[PDB]
Amino acid sequence: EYLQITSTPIVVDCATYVCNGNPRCKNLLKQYTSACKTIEDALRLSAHLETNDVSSMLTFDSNAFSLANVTSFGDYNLSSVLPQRNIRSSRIAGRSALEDLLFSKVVTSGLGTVDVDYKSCTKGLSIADLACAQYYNGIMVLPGVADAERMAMYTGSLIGGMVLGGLTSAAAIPFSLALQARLNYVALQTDVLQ
Amino acid sequence: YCDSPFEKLQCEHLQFGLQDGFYSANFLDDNVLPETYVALPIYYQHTDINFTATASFGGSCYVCKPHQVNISLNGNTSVCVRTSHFSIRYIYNRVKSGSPGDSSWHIYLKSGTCPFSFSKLNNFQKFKTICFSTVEVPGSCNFPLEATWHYTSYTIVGALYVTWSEGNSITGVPYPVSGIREFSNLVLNNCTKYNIYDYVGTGIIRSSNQSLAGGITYVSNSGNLLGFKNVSTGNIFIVTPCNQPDQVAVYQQSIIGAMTAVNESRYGLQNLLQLPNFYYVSNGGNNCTTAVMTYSNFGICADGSLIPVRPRNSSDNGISAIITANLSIPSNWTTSVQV
Amino acid sequence: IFSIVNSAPDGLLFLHTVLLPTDYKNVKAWSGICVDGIYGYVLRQPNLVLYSDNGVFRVTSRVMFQPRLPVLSDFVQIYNCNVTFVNISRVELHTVI
Amino acid sequence: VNQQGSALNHLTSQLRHNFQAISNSIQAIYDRLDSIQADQQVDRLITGR
Amino acid sequence: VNQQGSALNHLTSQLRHNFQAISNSIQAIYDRLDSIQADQQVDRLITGR
Ligand SMILES: *[C@@H]1O[C@H](CO)[C@@H](O[C@@H]2O[C@H](CO)[C@@H](O[C@@H]3O[C@H](CO[C@H]4O[C@H](CO)[C@@H](O)[C@H](O[C@H]5O[C@H](CO)[C@@H](O)[C@H](O)[C@@H]5O)[C@@H]4O)[C@@H](O)[C@H](O[C@H]4O[C@H](CO)[C@@H](O)[C@H](O)[C@@H]4O[C@H]4O[C@H](CO)[C@@H](O)[C@H](O)[C@@H]4O[C@H]4O[C@H](CO)[C@@H](O)[C@H](O)[C@@H]4O)[C@@H]3O)[C@H](O)[C@H]2NC(C)=O)[C@H](O)[C@H]1NC(C)=O
Ligand SMILES: *[C@@H]1O[C@H](CO)[C@@H](O[C@@H]2O[C@H](CO)[C@@H](O[C@@H]3O[C@H](CO[C@H]4O[C@H](CO)[C@@H](O)[C@H](O)[C@@H]4O)[C@@H](O)[C@H](O[C@H]4O[C@H](CO[C@H]5O[C@H](CO)[C@@H](O)[C@H](O)[C@@H]5O)[C@@H](O)[C@H](O[C@H]5O[C@H](CO)[C@@H](O)[C@H](O)[C@@H]5O)[C@@H]4O)[C@@H]3O)[C@H](O)[C@H]2NC(C)=O)[C@H](O)[C@H]1NC(C)=O
Ligand SMILES: *[C@@H]1O[C@H](CO)[C@@H](O[C@@H]2O[C@H](CO)[C@@H](O[C@@H]3O[C@H](CO[C@H]4O[C@H](CO)[C@@H](O)[C@H](O)[C@@H]4O)[C@@H](O)[C@H](O[C@H]4O[C@H](CO[C@H]5O[C@H](CO)[C@@H](O)[C@H](O)[C@@H]5O)[C@@H](O)[C@H](O[C@H]5O[C@H](CO)[C@@H](O)[C@H](O)[C@@H]5O)[C@@H]4O)[C@@H]3O)[C@H](O)[C@H]2NC(C)=O)[C@H](O)[C@H]1NC(C)=O
Ligand SMILES: *[C@@H]1O[C@H](CO)[C@@H](O[C@@H]2O[C@H](CO)[C@@H](O[C@@H]3O[C@H](CO[C@H]4O[C@H](CO)[C@@H](O)[C@H](O)[C@@H]4O)[C@@H](O)[C@H](O[C@H]4O[C@H](CO[C@H]5O[C@H](CO)[C@@H](O)[C@H](O)[C@@H]5O)[C@@H](O)[C@H](O[C@H]5O[C@H](CO)[C@@H](O)[C@H](O)[C@@H]5O)[C@@H]4O)[C@@H]3O)[C@H](O)[C@H]2NC(C)=O)[C@H](O)[C@H]1NC(C)=O
Ligand SMILES: *[C@@H]1O[C@H](CO)[C@@H](O[C@@H]2O[C@H](CO)[C@@H](O[C@@H]3O[C@H](CO[C@H]4O[C@H](CO[C@H]5O[C@H](CO)[C@@H](O)[C@H](O)[C@@H]5O)[C@@H](O)[C@H](O[C@H]5O[C@H](CO)[C@@H](O)[C@H](O)[C@@H]5O)[C@@H]4O)[C@@H](O)[C@H](O[C@H]4O[C@H](CO)[C@@H](O)[C@H](O)[C@@H]4O)[C@@H]3O)[C@H](O)[C@H]2NC(C)=O)[C@H](O)[C@H]1NC(C)=O
Ligand SMILES: *[C@@H]1O[C@H](CO)[C@@H](O[C@@H]2O[C@H](CO)[C@@H](O[C@@H]3O[C@H](CO[C@H]4O[C@H](CO[C@H]5O[C@H](CO)[C@@H](O)[C@H](O)[C@@H]5O)[C@@H](O)[C@H](O[C@H]5O[C@H](CO)[C@@H](O)[C@H](O)[C@@H]5O)[C@@H]4O)[C@@H](O)[C@H](O[C@H]4O[C@H](CO)[C@@H](O)[C@H](O)[C@@H]4O)[C@@H]3O)[C@H](O)[C@H]2NC(C)=O)[C@H](O)[C@H]1NC(C)=O
Ligand SMILES: *[C@@H]1O[C@H](CO)[C@@H](O[C@@H]2O[C@H](CO)[C@@H](O[C@@H]3O[C@H](CO[C@H]4O[C@H](CO[C@H]5O[C@H](CO)[C@@H](O)[C@H](O)[C@@H]5O)[C@@H](O)[C@H](O[C@H]5O[C@H](CO)[C@@H](O)[C@H](O)[C@@H]5O)[C@@H]4O)[C@@H](O)[C@H](O[C@H]4O[C@H](CO)[C@@H](O)[C@H](O)[C@@H]4O)[C@@H]3O)[C@H](O)[C@H]2NC(C)=O)[C@H](O)[C@H]1NC(C)=O
Ligand SMILES: *[C@@H]1O[C@H](CO)[C@@H](O[C@@H]2O[C@H](CO)[C@@H](O)[C@H](O)[C@H]2NC(C)=O)[C@H](O)[C@H]1NC(C)=O
Repeated sequence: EYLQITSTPIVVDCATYVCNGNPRCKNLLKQYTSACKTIEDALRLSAHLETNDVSSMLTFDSNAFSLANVTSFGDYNLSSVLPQRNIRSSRIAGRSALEDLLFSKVVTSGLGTVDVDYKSCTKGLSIADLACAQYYNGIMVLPGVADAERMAMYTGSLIGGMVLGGLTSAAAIPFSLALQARLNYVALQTDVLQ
Repeated sequence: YCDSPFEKLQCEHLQFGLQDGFYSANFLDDNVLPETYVALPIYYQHTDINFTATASFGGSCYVCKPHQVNISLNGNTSVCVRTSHFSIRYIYNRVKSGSPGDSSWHIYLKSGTCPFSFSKLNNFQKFKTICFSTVEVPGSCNFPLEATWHYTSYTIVGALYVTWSEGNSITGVPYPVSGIREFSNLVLNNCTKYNIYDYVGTGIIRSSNQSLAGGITYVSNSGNLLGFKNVSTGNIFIVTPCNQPDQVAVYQQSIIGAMTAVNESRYGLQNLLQLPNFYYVSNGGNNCTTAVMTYSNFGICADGSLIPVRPRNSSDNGISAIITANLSIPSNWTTSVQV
Repeated sequence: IFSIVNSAPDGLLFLHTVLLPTDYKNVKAWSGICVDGIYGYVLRQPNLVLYSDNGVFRVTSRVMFQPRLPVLSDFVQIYNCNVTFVNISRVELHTVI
Repeated sequence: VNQQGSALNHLTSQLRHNFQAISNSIQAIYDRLDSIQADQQVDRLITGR
Repeated sequence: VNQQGSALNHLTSQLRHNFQAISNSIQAIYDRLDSIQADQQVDRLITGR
């Protein structure tokens, strides 16, 4: 099942979109000084409110994170879900083995809403891209809060919480036993051998 | 006074004193720019048109009306163009009496009913036929003529009658360049005012080398140019505007930092970082350990330095399981209230 | 536990009341009693813990710590005795129940 | 993703429509008429945008 | 409360913008032109409002 939790923030510029950098519009927009003063803030207020709520749910745990390894899941081959550990960079955890297959499908075809870099739209030497074609009209796309790392620290702290039984400080019960406690909820198992 | 880098933000937003937060800033500058012109191939042919006006004064009263005024086009009463380029002027003769007694009288053209202006006809405006004249003919707009003594009392003296018809054959020229065989011009590497294949705007034109076959004009989906191509060769060119907006942060009636897109210093700030998708320019230290402002994925603190945002710590213990081991069961309790 | 309601500008303001643990206790749990190697007993309700400290057996909950004494009305017959049980003969069953 | 793309594609496409004026590019309006007559044309685009 | 206030503050502020007419006050329009010519002006404000 799929659910949507956030969208992309858009911040627009009044004086550039209204007219392309002519130094004569600004003598006429002064009479409309309250016309678009109420647009930039009306957008940036919601853009700021979104991050105060998205970042309030993405918690993180340290002990439960360390139990997300493939060696602590019995004989259930779940290795295509757990996050990848080493990327040879300054990242604690990267995308999982399944998220890459999802991102290979659609997001590469957006071309105008994801991880655009504005360091290249001001050097020429090539025909402007679609993303840089809108930056000349004042439309800017802010980066999101949930990057590749935080989503790999919040999800991994939930996947690793299943094997964390009610033992002492940091003991981990085998995963073959974590289902015996979730089956007695339905009906009491009266078979000695599993 | 609008001189200081911070005194301009107030001077731009029409406000005495500003709040705290992020503000948009893009300071334009009025100046004079060179002009470039590129058009489809055609030969060159020119003509010149004067517009003179002589006068005499002193009949019975001076400040009332001039004694006599003459209007003539090149000495004729009607002259028009069979050629492909033209340019028109306006000449007032002040050496009528030898001694320049015309110092008091000011004579100039007004704005008539035509949908253009006399002083902007020399620009790259395109028509089919014009046929100026100094006498009344049916179906023709006109420019009045005015005479005044030290700007006290105005009066109307004569007029200039002009006809036209929409077309794409006759083009005006600022001045008659002589010795050329195909009128063209191109200025590179800094801002100009181009007129390229019936496109008007501003920007910087640079050279490049790309392998593309097809059209000679690549426009965006909003009517703006992005690059054209010289027809007698294969080289193309790139056109970009030369004023990009920025984002300024204001805190305690001062500028803390900015997030520009140009790799250089900015409005009074010196240091320069390099974020994954833009540049950051500030002049603070790197020892701040606090936060006062928040943005997408980082927090600008009091002096300008950047500080990454950290997640929230929270630990939990899972459900108990049926096993012969040592368990932990809560013993003492306390209460709390949430809203 | 409970909640309280109060009014506000065109809306309501709730006041929840919850509990939070402070101290924990360590318990030596078990998993059932196997008498004479073949007959076995387990707790019927899946929310009870059978444990024994220094020779005495008691039954408590899993959410709070409310010890009491075990009674025969809490055990069912789970025959064939998984190995990790308590070894005890039927002549001495009264010392645990 | 398609719905997100289409919203911006529609916004950036309304600069082509010149309103009841001479043209949709302001540098052309200020290149033909004088200063006293271009102010009645520029505002027609300003109000639409 | 801020959002509720801003909506009315925006609605009451659109009476200032005169459309393609002489002025933004109808009494001024009827004070200058005659009856046969002010009807082509008043409707330009009526349709906008
Ligand atoms: C209606 O008329 C239209 C106008 O003419 C016409 O569209 C045009 O179609 C031609 C097809 O011939 C396009 O030609 C370009 O040719 C480039 C040169 O390479 C090819 O052409 C040579 C001569 O024909 C061949 O000899 C050559 O083979 C040689 O080279 C090979 C490689 O070196 C070598 O392996 C061979 O052995 C041999 O030695 C080769 O066949 C070519 O580079 C160019 O590439 C386009 O396609 C590539 C793949 O998609 C892209 O990587 C490249 O960037 C170009 O794609 C762009 O344009 C596409 C169509 O518009 C878009 O779908 C792409 O996304 C991309 O658009 C981006 O870039 C644009 C600027 O380029 C930009 O404006 C966009 O916004 C976007 O950012 C291409 O094949 C010619 O380019 C077409 N015109 C335009 C304007 O694109 C159309 O076909 C006619 N309609 C019908 C029904 O016929
Ligand atoms: C489009 O336009 C852009 C710019 O507008 C072009 O970019 C420039 O292209 C020039 C070449 O056309 C580049 O010139 C290089 O100059 C180097 C020496 O310069 C140094 O010294 C001078 C003083 O003498 C100094 O002023 C300067 O600053 C430098 O310090 C040359 O060494 C170099 O040639 C080298 O490479 C070529 C082939 O290059 C191959 O590999 C490239 C990647 O490395 C690849 O991009 C190429 O396409 C190509 O596949 C090679 O032939 C040279 O010598 C070999 O052959 C000899 C035998 O003849 C053999 O003895 C030797 O051992 C080598 O095997 C040499 O290795 C360049 O000529 C200039 O630097 C570029 N500018 C920039 C900013 O990049 C661009 O080329 C144009 N075209 C395209 C398609 O983009
Ligand atoms: C945004 O813009 C900023 C600029 O504001 C960019 O930052 C600079 O980026 C440069 C390239 O990325 C950095 O490297 C410098 O490059 C200079 C130019 O060389 C290039 O261009 C020439 C053509 O002009 C080309 O031929 C060449 O191949 C390069 O491509 C270099 O001059 C400069 O050298 C500096 O340092 C040396 C000594 O450095 C050595 O010794 C140091 C200890 O002293 C040691 O720490 C170093 O690691 C190194 O081992 C110095 O000799 C140079 O010249 C000085 O001395 C001579 C006399 O000796 C004197 O005549 C001269 O005037 C100088 O005083 C020179 O100082 C670098 O290699 C550069 O470091 C960046 N600048 C800063 C402040 O970080 C930025 O890259 C841009 N961003 C983007 C994305 O493009
Ligand atoms: C469930 O709970 C019950 C009770 O609630 C647990 O029963 C208790 O389990 C404890 C184990 O943690 C027992 O403590 C051990 O006591 C040993 C001594 O007992 C002997 O003597 C008594 C009489 O006094 C006698 O009755 C008994 O039968 C024995 O003969 C200690 O030796 C032992 O210490 C061991 O562990 C420490 C740990 O030190 C650090 O090192 C760890 C890494 O190895 C580190 O991870 C730890 O965190 C810790 O910081 C170690 O230092 C000791 O080393 C000594 O000995 C070596 C030689 O072996 C020597 O070289 C070195 O210098 C030291 O001198 C040693 O290895 C325990 O403290 C306790 O007695 C039990 N009590 C009861 C009533 O049963 C039960 O275990 C729990 N079950 C589970 C699964 O958790
Ligand atoms: C789930 O749990 C598993 C648990 O196994 C975990 O996998 C382990 O992950 C850790 C990551 O921390 C790995 O630890 C790494 O070890 C590297 C050392 O191994 C390399 O170097 C060996 C030679 O080093 C010897 O000699 C030097 C002196 O030169 C000495 O200091 C060393 O201590 C050591 O004695 C080399 O033999 C070895 O090659 C083995 O493997 C190959 C196949 O790959 C095989 O062909 C060989 O025959 C040999 O068996 C290997 O090349 C170490 O480099 C690395 O980082 C250290 O060094 C850097 C500097 O480079 C330091 O900055 C850093 O702090 C470290 O000190 C790291 O410590 C461990 O190897 C994994 N084990 C296994 C079995 O995979 C998973 O990650 C867990 N999963 C999740 C999701 O968490
Ligand atoms: C704006 O345009 C107007 C229109 O052109 C222009 O007015 C001309 O101004 C020039 C300036 O000098 C005049 O040029 C002179 O012309 C003399 C010939 O004049 C003829 O007409 C005389 C009568 O005309 C007046 O009276 C009638 C009413 O009767 C009135 O409607 C007219 O408007 C005008 O006011 C007439 O008397 C005269 O007769 C002379 O010549 C005959 C021989 O032909 C002789 O027999 C007579 O006895 C008498 O002498 C003639 O018929 C001309 O003589 C004069 O010559 C000068 O130069 C010579 C050297 O070559 C000198 O030796 C001599 O002394 C003179 O200085 C001169 O050329 C022209 O006549 C005006 N046009 C008209 C229609 O009158 C304005 O100037 C323009 N505005 C400005 C600022 O310049
Ligand atoms: C990054 O940021 C951090 C923090 O922002 C920064 O740490 C600062 O470092 C600078 C320079 O190293 C410190 O400035 C110096 O402070 C010296 C004294 O500080 C120590 O002593 C304090 C008490 O001393 C007073 O009282 C005693 C009697 O009790 C008396 O004898 C002394 O003379 C003096 O009057 C002590 O409270 C303080 O501890 C701080 O930190 C702890 C936590 O570690 C905290 O719990 C405390 O409450 C307190 O905040 C500290 O241990 C001072 O002597 C020295 O003076 C020099 O300069 C003057 C000119 O100004 C000269 O005249 C003089 O001769 C000396 O040359 C100087 O002022 C500053 O105090 C630190 N700030 C903090 C908060 O610790 C790092 O340096 C930054 N950079 C890096 C790379 O980390
Ligand atoms: C004022 O004086 C002027 C000339 O002194 C009179 O008008 C002109 O008189 C000259 C005489 O040489 C004629 O050639 C012109 O044709 C006259 N001009 C006009 C327009 O008739 C004028 O009549 C005098 N009286 C006034 C102006 O009331």
